[PDB]
Amino acid sequence: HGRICMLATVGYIMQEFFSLPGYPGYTPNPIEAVSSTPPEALAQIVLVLSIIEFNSNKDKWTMDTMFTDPAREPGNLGFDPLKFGENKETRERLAMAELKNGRLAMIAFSGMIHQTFVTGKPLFASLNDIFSSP
Amino acid sequence: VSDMEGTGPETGGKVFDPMGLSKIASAETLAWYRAAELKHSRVAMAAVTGWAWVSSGGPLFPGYLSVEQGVTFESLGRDGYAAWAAVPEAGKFQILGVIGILEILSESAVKPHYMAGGTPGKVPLLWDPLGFTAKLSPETLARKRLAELKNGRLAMIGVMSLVSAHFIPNSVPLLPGSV
Amino acid sequence: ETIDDLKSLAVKANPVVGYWNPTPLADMGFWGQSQEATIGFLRHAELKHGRVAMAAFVGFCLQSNGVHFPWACTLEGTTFGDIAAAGGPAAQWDALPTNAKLQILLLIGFFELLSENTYALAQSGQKHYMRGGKPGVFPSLKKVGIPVPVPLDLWDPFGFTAKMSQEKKDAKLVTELNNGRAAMLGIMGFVAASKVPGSVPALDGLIAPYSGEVMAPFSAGDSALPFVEGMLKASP
Amino acid sequence: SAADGMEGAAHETGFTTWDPLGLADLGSPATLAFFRHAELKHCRVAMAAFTGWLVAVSGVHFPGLCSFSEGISFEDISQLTPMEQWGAVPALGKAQILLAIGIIEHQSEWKIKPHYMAAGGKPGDLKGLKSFWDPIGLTSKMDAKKLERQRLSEIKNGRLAMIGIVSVLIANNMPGAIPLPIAFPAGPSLVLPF
Amino acid sequence: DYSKEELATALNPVVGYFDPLGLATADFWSQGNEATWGWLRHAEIKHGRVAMFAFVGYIAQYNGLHFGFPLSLPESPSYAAGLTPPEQWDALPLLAKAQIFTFIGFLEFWSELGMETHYMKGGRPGDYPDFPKAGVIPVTPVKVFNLYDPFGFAGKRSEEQKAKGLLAEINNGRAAMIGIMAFLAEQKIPGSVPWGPHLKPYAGEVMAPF
Ligand SMILES: CCCCCC(=O)OC\C(C=C=C1C(C)(C)C[C@H](OC(C)=O)C[C@@]1(C)O)=C/C=C/C(C)=C/C=C/C=C(C)/C=C/C=C(\C)C(=O)C[C@@]12O[C@]1(C)C[C@@H](O)CC2(C)C
Ligand SMILES: CC(=O)O[C@H]1CC(C)(C)C(=C=C/C(C)=C/C=C/C(C)=C/C=C/C=C(C)/C=C/C=C(\C)C(=O)C[C@@]23O[C@]2(C)C[C@@H](O)CC3(C)C)[C@](C)(O)C1
Ligand SMILES: CC(=O)O[C@H]1CC(C)(C)C(=C=C/C(C)=C/C=C/C(C)=C/C=C/C=C(C)/C=C/C=C(\C)C(=O)C[C@@]23O[C@]2(C)C[C@@H](O)CC3(C)C)[C@](C)(O)C1
Ligand code: KC2
Ligand code: KC2
Ligand SMILES: CC1=C(C#C/C(C)=C/C=C/C(C)=C/C=C/C=C(C)/C=C/C=C(C)/C=C/[C@@]23O[C@]2(C)C[C@@H](O)CC3(C)C)C(C)(C)C[C@H](O)C1
Repeated sequence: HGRICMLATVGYIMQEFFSLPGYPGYTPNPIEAVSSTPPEALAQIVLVLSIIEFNSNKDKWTMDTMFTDPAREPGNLGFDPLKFGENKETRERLAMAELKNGRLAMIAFSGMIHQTFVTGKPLFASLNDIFSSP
Repeated sequence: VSDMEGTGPETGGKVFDPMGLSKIASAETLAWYRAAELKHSRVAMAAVTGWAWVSSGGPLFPGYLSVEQGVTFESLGRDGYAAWAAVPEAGKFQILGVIGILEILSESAVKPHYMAGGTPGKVPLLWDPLGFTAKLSPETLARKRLAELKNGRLAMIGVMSLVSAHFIPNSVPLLPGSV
Repeated sequence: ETIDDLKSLAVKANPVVGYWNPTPLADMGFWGQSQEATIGFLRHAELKHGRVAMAAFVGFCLQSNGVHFPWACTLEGTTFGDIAAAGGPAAQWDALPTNAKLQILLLIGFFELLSENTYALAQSGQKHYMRGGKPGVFPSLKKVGIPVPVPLDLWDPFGFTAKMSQEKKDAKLVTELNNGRAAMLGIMGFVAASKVPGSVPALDGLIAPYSGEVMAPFSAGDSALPFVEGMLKASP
Repeated sequence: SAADGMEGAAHETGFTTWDPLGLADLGSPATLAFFRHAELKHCRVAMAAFTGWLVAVSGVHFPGLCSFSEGISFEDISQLTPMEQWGAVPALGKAQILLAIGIIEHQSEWKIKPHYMAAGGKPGDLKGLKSFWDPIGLTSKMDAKKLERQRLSEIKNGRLAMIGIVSVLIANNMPGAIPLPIAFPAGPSLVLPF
Repeated sequence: DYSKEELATALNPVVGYFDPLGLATADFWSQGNEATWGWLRHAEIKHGRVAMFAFVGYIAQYNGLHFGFPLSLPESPSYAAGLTPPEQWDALPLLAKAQIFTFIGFLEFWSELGMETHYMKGGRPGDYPDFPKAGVIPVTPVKVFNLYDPFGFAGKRSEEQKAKGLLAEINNGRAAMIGIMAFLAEQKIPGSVPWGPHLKPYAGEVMAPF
């Protein structure tokens, strides 16, 4: 959840400002932009994430099934191309940092989502409206 | 303070600090004072030489300061404050930004910092590109450092004289009334 | 040549004044080269500056009076008399033809190339000046071995200083250095009188005025060559 | 830091490693080798990008037609702003340009068997792809000292070039970013492939 | 073969070895320095030979030196007057230029084929092979006279007198290359060779044969 939401917060803040050039159905408000955008885009995204989850958790989709092997660690899906984990001195720092930033990002994404629900405007537009003249 | 350069024969071969400002200064504070003194000397020497060359009817740069905005070096004014005001704001911005990048590079790139056990007011980044004082003897180099400090202090006095002559109508005796 | 050798030469040149060197140029390392290399470069530069000024002082003196050649340059017909009537010697120069200027300049470049060539200097019997060689040397244009021979060399065309003694020749190189310094000051005085009027008090009203840039070898008439019209317009 | 023996320490940062945030201390020597390889790739691509950007702005272009089917020519592509040229290129042309670049990348990862991340990697080294780097043997005349100097020059020029290409591509869209007032060419700062 | 500095000293003692690009120490196609040096030397010799040949041809044919043969039966299009030599080549019919290029292609093909191994692979640069014995080529019932010394005026000279000729060939070829490029630059760009001749203002890309 922390990884998903710390992708999601950056996506949320940067979708207000930047667009894919000529992408159909853009709206700075991502809530409205979900409906505005083509359904096939979101369908393909969900399909790709389903493939990723299935292949990464093959035969390990359940509490009893997963973590049967002792070497399996929580969150260690083997994703480390740059091999930061080979340096064991910084592994504790990076693990704690992942955990804390994921937690802050879950909270932050909830904040952005519900603030856009409240205001109807995108994140930094609402932030400016808060920090505007009386 | 008694071991630093800058003292000359013109003050009894002795230090000039009437108001005790060096007595409340540690090694780091004295290094900061020397760095500030030298940088002020450098800036004031360049400033006073430029002001004298411009306002003394000296040669000006050939063409257009801004070919698009339409400002010739001759039309700038040949008067210090007026010329600086007439310089485009973009030109002033990029001059100050280049100087700021140089200052940050100076602070971050001269190791043993002048406030952590380094020579005060030396810039290996900007000095003698070609060859000039990379082969001089350690006594003539000290003599020329003393000369630098002396005529730099004189340049401080001169540039603030020009500023006072500009603002106060006729404050300097032997300077014009339209500085 | 060490600074001791420079001092000895200065003493031989001017016994009263002696070695004057307020500049650091003899102390710096030019292009990251050594002390000997720097001193050789400065000494050869002094000698060449001298020699060129000595030659050009006589040229200015003779052409300003008018001793122009009786023959004619370009076949269509603009005699050396017409180039002389163009004005004073700088006016005569910048009124010369483009190809005449280029031929003079590129022959001088050829001579400079042969002067700095290792083979020609070695054949004449001396090394390059920045690499432990006698400054002021110009090699023979005979021993270099052009495919078609050359009758006479540049220095010693007919061997007037042939034989002699090397002590004598060094004593006359002292004369060369002093005369070259004086000639450089003299020609710069002439050209200053030509451009800035009243700049040389003795020669005020005696040297013809001039407006072109003496440091511009080509003129507006030579704008056909690339990047010259704009440079004439961009002259300071 | 781990980036001490690595070449790249310059004259403008003293002669010490410039790692204010300590990323070189993060991760493994394999991670630092990846960082060095990415630095040199961004360097090289930025030099190429700035040269191509200057070519596009100058308008110098190849003589001929990009595609005889669509009829688009180098001149018609040159009429647009530098970033719009990529949009103007034919789709199959972009596809095969990216195919060539991908093949080069794949061979760089594959045929250079002592890998940059692996031990004895030589992260900047892409020679080994025979006749890819320096086909004319221009670097053969040099020695180790001049080769090290030229590698440092590569690194400096490339860092400056990536700053420069970012600057020119962001100047017009973000006015007042680069202070020099000149008509930087219009168009997006970022473009998608195809 | 000849070492680079030795060859340069023999060619011009004043210049000696000169290679700012460092192509003598290059590795073209990853074939090795010896092979690539042989390639460079043979390329220099070929360029020089072609330049001498083309320079004598240029001076000959620019003064309207048309062969006595009528050539084309309707009309020799390039023998017409008011024609710079590049325009004569352009005015030649396409079949003529095509046949010329196939002939030069046969010559180049046989030059590459007949070698000790190759000029790259430890062979003398610039050595055109003896044409084959007799009948070992399609047709060729009699023989093909060698492109070098068809009448065999090559045993006349001695080994050192051939080395001298080789060095003179290289230097003359460099001069001829510069001369032809001077001629063409003067034709296309007037006054580019101010100290050279004044040729007609021919305006056509010489690098387009057809
Ligand atoms: C400034 C540049 C200078 C360098 C270039 C240069 O000088 O260009 C000069 C140039 C053009 C020109 C210019 C000018 C207008 C004339 C002058 C101007 O000059 C200035 C301004 O300065 C400009 C310039 C240079 O452009 C052109 C040069 C052309 C050249 C050099 C042409 C050689 C053909 C030889 C042939 C066909 C021999 C066949 C020989 C054969 C077939 C043999 O029998 C070989 C032989 O071995 C055999 C088999 C057996 C042995 O027993 C010995 C012999 C020998 C018998
Ligand atoms: C302005 C004011 O108020 O005051 C002044 C200041 C001001 C402006 C500076 C003035 C000036 C101009 C000055 C002073 C100009 C100075 C000019 C100077 C001093 C010019 C020397 C040339 C020597 C040459 C060409 C010799 C060649 C000699 C050679 C190559 C030889 O043949 C000699 C030879 O012996 C050798 C070497 C070998 C022997 O085997 C024999 C031979 C014969 C072959 C004025 C006019 O005074 C006014
Ligand atoms: C201050 C302000 O406001 O604005 C300023 C700053 C700001 C904004 C950043 C600006 C910008 C953009 C900038 C500065 C852009 C910089 C771009 C840069 C620095 C681009 C390098 C390319 C290098 C290449 C392609 C080299 C290839 C070289 C190759 C492939 C070689 O073969 C090299 C070679 O050595 C070998 C390997 C072997 C030798 O045998 C032969 C040679 C020598 C040939 C402005 C607006 O312009 C100006
Ligand atoms: C020391 C400081 C300094 C540096 C290091 C520096 C470097 C560069 C570089 C290379 C890195 C480039 C490529 C470049 C380009 C331009 N500079 Mg700049 N420049 C400096 C100072 C000034 C000043 C004072 C002015 C100025 C200007 C312009 C104009 C505008 C032309 C026009 O609009 O006609 C252009 C194109 C003028 C201006 O913006 O006037 C509105 C102006 O007054 N620059 N400048
Ligand atoms: C990485 C660089 C690169 C390589 C190595 C490479 C190699 C080959 C080979 C040999 C292996 C062949 C046989 C071949 C043939 C064609 N190439 Mg191609 N090509 C490259 C780049 C581009 C670009 C940029 C374009 C392009 C095109 C065409 C068209 C036109 C078709 C048309 O009429 O539409 C044809 C026939 C254009 C295009 O695809 O246009 C839609 C176009 O813009 N190519 N190309
Ligand atoms: C502990 C920890 C960490 C942490 C943390 C942090 C910073 C956590 C932060 C949590 C945070 C900031 C949680 C906010 C909740 C807000 C809510 C529920 C608001 C509801 C708001 C509601 C229901 C509003 C309703 C109304 O508007 C409506 C709809 C209409 C109006 O008429 C009436 C009102 C106004 C009432 C690290 C450092 C990240 C890692 C470490 O390892 C572990």
